[PDB]
Amino acid sequence: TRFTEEYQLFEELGKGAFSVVRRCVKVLAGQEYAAKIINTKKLSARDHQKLEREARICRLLKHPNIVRLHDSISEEGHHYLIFDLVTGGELFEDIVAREYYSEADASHCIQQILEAVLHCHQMGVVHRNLKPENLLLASKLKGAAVKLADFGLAIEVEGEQQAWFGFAGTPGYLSPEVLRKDPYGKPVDLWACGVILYILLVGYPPFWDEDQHRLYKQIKAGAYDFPSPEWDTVTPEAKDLINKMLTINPSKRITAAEALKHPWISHR
Amino acid sequence: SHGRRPLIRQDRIV
Repeated sequence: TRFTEEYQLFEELGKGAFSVVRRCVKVLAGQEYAAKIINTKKLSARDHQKLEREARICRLLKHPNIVRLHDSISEEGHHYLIFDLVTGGELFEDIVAREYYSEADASHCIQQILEAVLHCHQMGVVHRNLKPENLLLASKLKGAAVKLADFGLAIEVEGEQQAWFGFAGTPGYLSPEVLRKDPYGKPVDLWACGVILYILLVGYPPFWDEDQHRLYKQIKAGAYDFPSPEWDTVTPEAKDLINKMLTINPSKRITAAEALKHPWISHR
Repeated sequence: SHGRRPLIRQDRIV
């Protein structure tokens, strides 16, 4: 089949429970990509349909700040998802290396993430799993694009119609509405953007407990603050944008298109 | 820890 004929495989870039990502070259085109490789015989039909779902949602999306899926090739024993190669690693890794970002750098970062998220929302896709582990730097060069990845938990929504679709996401990034079994939709991604923006500016999250019982109570209550001294020199407008994203009521919470016009993003 | 938390990787989904 077409992958073995058209591509050469090189070094491992990343690994999951059920996948390996290797650099590949589309030999006749002289173009590099990242191949996410799944051993199909080791997976259930349920795991297969989750993969088909991910590929289907990725193909809806064409944006400079979203990892593009170029091809999907099912060979005997292995399935290949051919994505953009990105070489700058996870935003999570960048934040640990730098400790935290300047307001200028954090504004530039969250602007690109909001552009990606708005594009998803306009295409009726809710990601549900926004986190720095899931945002990739296109390269290691300064100013390299941040790109949304891992649509394995994403859902398709019908206009603005909401429901409790189910319990999905990453504990520290979960929205109050998801934890309360309230109807949800696009706003869950803006809550995660808030958690991300908080982390960018000081290098730790607004909600953390070893004890998940306490973590979920803390998220549902909107129980975060801005401790001294690190937050004392942070502009009020940066705090205001975080507060508008970490609004417990998902109706009142800032939208992606609204956040893109907030003066902390717009005035640059 | 006085408001400062660790940044800990969260790979595991619910």
